[PDB]
Amino acid sequence: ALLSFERKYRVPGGTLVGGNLFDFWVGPFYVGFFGVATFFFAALGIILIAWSAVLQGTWNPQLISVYPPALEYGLGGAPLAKGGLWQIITICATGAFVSWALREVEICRKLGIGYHIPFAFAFAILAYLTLVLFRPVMMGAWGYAFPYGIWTHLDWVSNTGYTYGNFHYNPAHMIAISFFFTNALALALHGALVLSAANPEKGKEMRTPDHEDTFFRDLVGYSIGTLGIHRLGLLLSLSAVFFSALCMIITGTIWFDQWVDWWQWWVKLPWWA
Amino acid sequence: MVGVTAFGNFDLASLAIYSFWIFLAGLIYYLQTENMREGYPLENEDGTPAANQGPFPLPKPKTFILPHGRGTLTVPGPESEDRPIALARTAVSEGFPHAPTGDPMKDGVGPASWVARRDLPELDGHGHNKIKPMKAAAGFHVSAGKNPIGLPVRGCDLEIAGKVVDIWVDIPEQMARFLEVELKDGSTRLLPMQMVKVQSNRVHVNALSSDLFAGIPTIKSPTEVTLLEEDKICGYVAGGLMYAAPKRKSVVAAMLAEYA
Amino acid sequence: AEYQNIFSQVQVRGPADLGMTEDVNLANRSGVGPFSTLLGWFGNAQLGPIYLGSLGVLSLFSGLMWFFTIGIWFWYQAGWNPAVFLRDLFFFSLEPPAPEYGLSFAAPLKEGGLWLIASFFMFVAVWSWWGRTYLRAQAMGMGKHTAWAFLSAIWLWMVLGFIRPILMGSWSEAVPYGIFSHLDWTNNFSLVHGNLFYNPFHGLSIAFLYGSALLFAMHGATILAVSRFGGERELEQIADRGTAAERAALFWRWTMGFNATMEGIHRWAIWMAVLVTLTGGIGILLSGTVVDNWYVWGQNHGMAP
Ligand code: BCL
Ligand code: BCL
Ligand code: BCL
Ligand code: BCL
Ligand SMILES: CC[C@@H]1c2cc3[nH]c4c(c3C)C(=O)[C@H](C(=O)OC)c4c3nc(cc4[nH]c(cc(n2)[C@@H]1C)c(C(C)=O)c4C)[C@@H](C)[C@@H]3CCC(=O)OC/C=C(\C)CCC[C@H](C)CCC[C@H](C)CCCC(C)C
Ligand SMILES: CC[C@H]1c2cc3[nH]c4c(c3C)C(=O)[C@H](C(=O)OC)c4c3nc(cc4[nH]c(cc(n2)[C@@H]1C)c(C(C)=O)c4C)[C@@H](C)[C@@H]3CCC(=O)OC/C=C(\C)CCC[C@@H](C)CCC[C@H](C)CCCC(C)C
Ligand SMILES: COC(C)(C)C/C=C/C(C)=C/C=C/C(C)=C/C=C/C(C)=C/C=C\C=C(C)\C=C\C=C(/C)CC/C=C(\C)CCC=C(C)C
Ligand SMILES: [Mn+2]
Repeated sequence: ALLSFERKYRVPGGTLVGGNLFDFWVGPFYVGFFGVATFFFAALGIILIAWSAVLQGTWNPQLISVYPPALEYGLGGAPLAKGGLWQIITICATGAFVSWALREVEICRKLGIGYHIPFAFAFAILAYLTLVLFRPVMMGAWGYAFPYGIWTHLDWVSNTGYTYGNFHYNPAHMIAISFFFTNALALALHGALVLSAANPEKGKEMRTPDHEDTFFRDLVGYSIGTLGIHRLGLLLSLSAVFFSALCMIITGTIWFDQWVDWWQWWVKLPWWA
Repeated sequence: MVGVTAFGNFDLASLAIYSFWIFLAGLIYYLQTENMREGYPLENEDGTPAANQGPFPLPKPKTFILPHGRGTLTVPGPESEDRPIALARTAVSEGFPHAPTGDPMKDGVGPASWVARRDLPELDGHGHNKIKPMKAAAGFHVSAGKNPIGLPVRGCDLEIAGKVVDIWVDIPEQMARFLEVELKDGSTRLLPMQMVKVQSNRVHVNALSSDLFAGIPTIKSPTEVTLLEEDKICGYVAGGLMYAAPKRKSVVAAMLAEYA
Repeated sequence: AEYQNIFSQVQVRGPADLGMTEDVNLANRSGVGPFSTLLGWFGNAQLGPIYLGSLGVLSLFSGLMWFFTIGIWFWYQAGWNPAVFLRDLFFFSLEPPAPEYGLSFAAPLKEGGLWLIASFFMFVAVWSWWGRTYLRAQAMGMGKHTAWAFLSAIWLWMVLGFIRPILMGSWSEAVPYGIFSHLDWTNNFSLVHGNLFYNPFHGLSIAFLYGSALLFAMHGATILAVSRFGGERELEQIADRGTAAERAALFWRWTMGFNATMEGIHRWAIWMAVLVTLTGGIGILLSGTVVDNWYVWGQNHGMAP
């Protein structure tokens, strides 16, 4: 905002194509080329969504959504109501995203820091895209994707989940869930680990690095220092997100019929009946 | 039954959720207040009073007592930066970028800035010093692997500012936080480990240029490196990236910054 | 390369000195474990000061026993021939009392039983491991937090296999041991309690679960980028903030228009990471007991398609 210190560091720079023009803090925010190219690319999605809604029913948050063209409706961006609104919500949306992503590189850059967050963000896009424009394009029917709707996108998850039996048994899910879980463990622990230090029992001293590094050693029989855990930070959660996407892009195609039957192979190998 | 209920379909389960959002909504409020301990107090200046504003959901303090003979600190930012900055207006609507009043790096403004910080070496568990020169400590030893000690550090242009002398390590956390550059004039200057690449053939500093090197603010003291100096070296080293390559802007791409 | 701070550039190692003597009865910390080049490439090569003490031993005893039992209870009927144990390791649960005696420890060998004995020890193990965390926190300072944060976890654990079954007046509802099978109990738990995605609590829990991967991917990300001059060292900065903090602060104040700093970043984080279990546990205590066929409840309130 005006964030006291801010004063100094508020100088020109960065900008992939917004040269010198189009880089002025609209209040607390930073309007850069992609900054606008998000807003436009975005808003034209909200309008398109907002209106598209005014032709199907109730002006309600929790009751619309967006279904793609039918199944064997071929592929080819069909009608503007029986699934084309989706393709124009998507190209619009996917774009809006990619923009905000790189926008960060801009702002990040003009402050001396390192192009590192958008990288970690490009994985979220890598995720979305898998179950919207990757898995579908594979088997042609642009329906295999998902409808943007709150209480109705949970339903896809289930209607496709059980299409394969008890998805649990499905691989990726398993190891991918492990990292999602283990993410919390990390932070939870790191979440206390410094507040514990920063704030020790009454009128005592602000327990410093060494203590962090001891406590854990003094409990788990290990501590990875101070840069160490902030490394896992991406890796753990982010690899979860990577691995998660494997969970789907594969199912369609590499293996069709019901799970619970893959893990049946180990159960049979020669020596073992 | 299908969810036992009290007064008008408001079940015991229903009671639970209204209550949850009744106090969590409050949690955000608390940690957000607690979150603005610094900065947020004074973004307004008395050249003229308040009719404009200065946000204030701001909290009631406590004090971080610093272990090392440090003292007591009250973090609610009574901030008065008493240093100078080389900057001035480029239009009257505050969001617009406002230029450096003659080159940054020499006086630090823009992406390459440092900041005042109790001019004394960093806290160790023990009263001892933290960051201490490899050439001065109980057995620390990079074994058979590329310790950059006998190879020339080199920036953008040429390798004619590169007598590497000794690594400069953090004693508790065993990490090499600094490479020492005996600049062509017997001037030892240090560089922030992350911002330099150590190829087993040379040390590449894609960060700065052959020149601009003999400027990293001297650690005016041999062993003890420290904040006013530590935030300063990294600061002026960062001055490469944006303000180094003459080319004041450019679309980018993967491999070493445009190369040559 | 290393211009992006992922794996460490150079390998400095030194005299592994024991560490902290603060109140902690030094008499139990061990000597020195092996150094490790591999783990070293990530963040810290040492084995370190494993402090085998009083109530500690007690835990691992019960835990290794909770384990041994399930092992023996695997084995005991498991067509012994240790040529299959490996094969059918997965499909191999030993479910709690099948028939309903009610919470009656007088449930035998076959017809349940297992659980009572095993479950008894796991009940201690963790609680005694909750033990450590406090005394070991008291031994220098370390507020309490790392212990208080675990309470949240131990809570759903108890709700999922202790409290709730005690409210239905039956352990069968006990999320028993084995691999493949706990994975399966979890499925029809919702498919008898009305498609769970409809429950307000399992829903907020997933939102918060997902929220944590987000916050750590952010904290972590924000740090190695800012790790050019001190971000990496968090506390000293909560006492004397250089540009690691300041610069890391602006980044968000710009992108999204509001940010945290140091103590705040982890005062946010702990909460968002703990709530995952807390909140998630509350809903699992309401299902069954105070609400059959979830969907209905929702249907009275609004939970539409
Ligand atoms: C949360 C909702 C359900 C549930 C749903 C699921 C689903 C769905 C899945 C699991 C999976 C797992 N669950 Mg579960 N699980 C539940 C409750 C539990 C409870 C308990 C209540 O006490 C336990 C102990 C487990 C334990 C486990 C693990 C066995 C396994 C990976 C967890 C993990 O890495 O932890 C976090 C990590 C750590 C503590 C670090 C160490 C990891 C340890 C704990 C386990 C490693 C196991 C394996 C990867 C390696 C064995 C190596 C040997 C050499 C063979 N679940 C509840 C009732 N669980 C997943 C799996 O793949 O299992 C096959 C899976 O797909
Ligand atoms: C494979 C996983 C599935 C999935 C499975 C589930 C399951 C399961 C659940 C949700 C739930 C939610 N999902 Mg989902 N969801 C998926 C993909 C998405 C996408 C997307 C961009 O791809 C979005 C925007 C959402 C959004 C949402 C939320 C609105 C809701 C709680 C979010 C949360 O996780 O907390 C984390 C959130 C944050 C830290 C910030 C908030 C996120 C943003 C701001 C939401 C914007 C809403 C919308 C875009 C506004 C448009 C206009 C209005 C309709 C008028 N989901 C994919 C396809 N989702 C939960 C739910 O419905 O219960 C309440 C739930 O139980
Ligand atoms: C399969 C049928 C259902 C379903 C049924 C359930 C059920 C049933 C439950 C969940 C629960 C959860 N579900 Mg679900 N869930 C479904 C679909 C989903 C989806 C999805 C994307 O589709 C998501 C993201 C989730 C997400 C979640 C989590 C938010 C949540 C808590 C898990 C956790 O973090 O760890 C869980 C935490 C623990 C197990 C903590 C205990 C740890 C202990 C103390 C460790 C002791 C170690 C021991 C002594 C020694 C062994 C280890 C040694 C190292 C060897 N569910 C489907 C529809 N879900 C749980 C809940 O109620 O939350 C709302 C739950 O019980
Ligand atoms: C319910 C029936 C089946 C099942 C079927 C499936 C299916 C089918 C899938 C999953 C998938 C997933 N399951 Mg499952 N799953 C089951 C049970 C489980 C359980 C459990 C404990 O019971 C767990 C923990 C999980 C967990 C998971 C996750 C690991 C994974 C989604 C991760 C992700 O980030 O997506 C990545 C995507 C995102 C995080 C969305 C990001 C969107 C973009 C990039 C950003 C949006 C910004 C927004 C618009 C901004 C608006 C803000 C406002 C302007 C302010 N499942 C069983 C019971 N599961 C998914 C998967 O494979 O991975 C995706 C999936 O497709
Ligand atoms: C706040 C978020 C939630 C949370 C929090 C949490 N967990 C925690 C903590 C916290 C705050 C701790 O402080 C505590 C801890 O100290 O670890 C960090 C812990 C902990 N969380 C654990 C697990 C855990 N937490 C999970 C989840 C979560 N934990 C949530 C996300 C999960 C999931 C959901 O998958 C798991 C699996 C424990 C590892 C640890 C406490 C365990 C304990 O009490 O240990 C006692 C002893 C034993 C279990 C016996 C060990 C068995 C042996 C290793 C087997 C070897 C057998 C062999 C036969 C012997 C030799 C012969 C050989 C031939 C094999
Ligand atoms: C490694 C992947 C993990 C991750 C990381 C991550 N996420 C990130 C970042 C990072 C590092 C950011 O920098 C970025 C951010 O700025 O927020 C922190 C972000 C972000 N993660 C977000 C959400 C999010 N991330 C999730 C997950 C993950 N993010 C993974 C765990 C999840 C879930 C729950 O798993 C969610 C809900 C956003 C808050 C934000 C990036 C998106 C963004 O802010 O764009 C701005 C957009 C607009 C102002 C409007 C543009 C679009 C609209 C006009 C609508 C167009 C149509 C619409 C998209 C249709 C879909 C509707 C849905 C209901 C289906
Ligand atoms: C010895 O064996 C060898 C080594 C040879 C071979 C290998 C054996 C192996 C690998 C065994 C493996 C066992 C495994 C993998 C077990 C896995 C168990 C899992 C995944 C369990 C999952 C969930 C468990 C839950 C939720 C358990 C909950 C338990 C409770 C809540 C306890 C409730 C409290 C009770 C009974 C007591 C209450 C109070 C009093 C005073 C009695
Ligand atoms: Mn941290």
